[PDB]
Amino acid sequence: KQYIISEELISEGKWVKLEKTTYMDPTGKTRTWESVKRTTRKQTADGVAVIPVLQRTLHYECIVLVKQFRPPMGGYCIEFPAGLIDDGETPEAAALRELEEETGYKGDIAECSPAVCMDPGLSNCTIHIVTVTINGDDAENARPKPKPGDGEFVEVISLPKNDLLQRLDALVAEEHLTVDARVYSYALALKHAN
Amino acid sequence: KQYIISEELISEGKWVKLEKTTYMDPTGKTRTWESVKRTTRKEQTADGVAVIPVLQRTLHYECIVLVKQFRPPMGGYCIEFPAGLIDDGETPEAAALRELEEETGYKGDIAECSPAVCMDPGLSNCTIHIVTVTINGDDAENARPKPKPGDGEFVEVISLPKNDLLQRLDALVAEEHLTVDARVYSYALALKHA
Ligand SMILES: CCN(CC)c1cc(C)nc2ncnn12
Ligand SMILES: CCN(CC)c1cc(C)nc2ncnn12
Ligand SMILES: [Cl-]
Ligand SMILES: [Mg+2]
Ligand SMILES: [Mg+2]
Ligand SMILES: [Mg+2]
Ligand SMILES: [Mg+2]
Repeated sequence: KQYIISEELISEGKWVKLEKTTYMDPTGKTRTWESVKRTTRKQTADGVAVIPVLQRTLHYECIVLVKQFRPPMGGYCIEFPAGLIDDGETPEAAALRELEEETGYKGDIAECSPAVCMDPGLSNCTIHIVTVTINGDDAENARPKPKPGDGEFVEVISLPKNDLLQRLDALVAEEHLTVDARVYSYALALKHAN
Repeated sequence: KQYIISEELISEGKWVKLEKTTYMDPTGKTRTWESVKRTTRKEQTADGVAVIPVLQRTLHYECIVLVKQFRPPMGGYCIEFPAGLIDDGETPEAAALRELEEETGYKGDIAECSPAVCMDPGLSNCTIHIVTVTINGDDAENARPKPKPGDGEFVEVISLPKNDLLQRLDALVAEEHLTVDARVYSYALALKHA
């Protein structure tokens, strides 16, 4: 019933553009929307985010997260490890690569979502969410080496899965960080389960 | 270590703008970023709210109430938590209850309210509060709930059992051309993972 009629370029950066979208509303009236898109998509999706489940025996399972300065936010954010998918890279491969560059951990794929949207009232940005387990008892994950690309500066924060929401709420109040909505949603469901 | 040096407007729409952000990297070098921001954010603690609406009924499994709408930035239909922008002077809780009623017809009760969390922090400054609300589906006010859509609002309600949420979303994606929201998918993954 609703569909895109045309798209007008408003402004095009190196990394992001703004478009004016005309679409048919379901009454048969034509309407406009301001839409953001990345300039980098090729790919199943723009990016991957990794849910990295760090498993060490005799320890709580942790979720591995990352803290970095985010210029659009003007501050530091706590997020799942994540990055854009390289041209001709598979989402699974982007996930293991990003996880290793951002955390130093070497992981195994558990499951991979379909392309899911990031903020669909504003942008067309999508990701695959890739669940990965990390055998923290293996030697390759003993002293994990974060291999930042150029211009990336990432701290690693591992939090216990079974107290995640309370741990996140603490970091916000105590450290004035911004938690990522996907991270927060995950944490909420861990509490809301049963 | 890192901080914003300057924000230059590149292009300003009615609803969205694009900025060139200059910031200080942690080596002491000056760098730039392309930042998306809304034009609608004033004194709110965030741009918007998303509502996690837990529908509770005697002798029924708990359901998560979701909405399906056409999203011009995506060029198609998306399945999302009920959500909207916070009106000027409105509290996040009130915004949540209001958007839930407008989009679904249901009258909820506040459970919890998150701090402001970021939507896509490598791209935009956009933030929401995630508001968990319970809906007493035995109350007569919630027996036969009618969405009150605004001008240009056309929303379908999809209530899915919490205990099978991820499979039920997968089955929707398999049988139709739609995209699931990444916060919804994140929430459904954690429900499985717990
Ligand atoms: C805040 C949601 N609204 C208002 C209905 C928006 C958002 C954007 C990004 N573009 C738009 N073009 C027309 N309305 N509109
Ligand atoms: C894809 C992540 N990067 C590349 C490091 C980006 C993204 C945006 C939005 N602006 C940017 N300005 C400079 N680098 N940059
Ligand atoms: Cl898992
Ligand atoms: Mg990254
Ligand atoms: Mg990278
Ligand atoms: Mg809405
Ligand atoms: Mg609304």
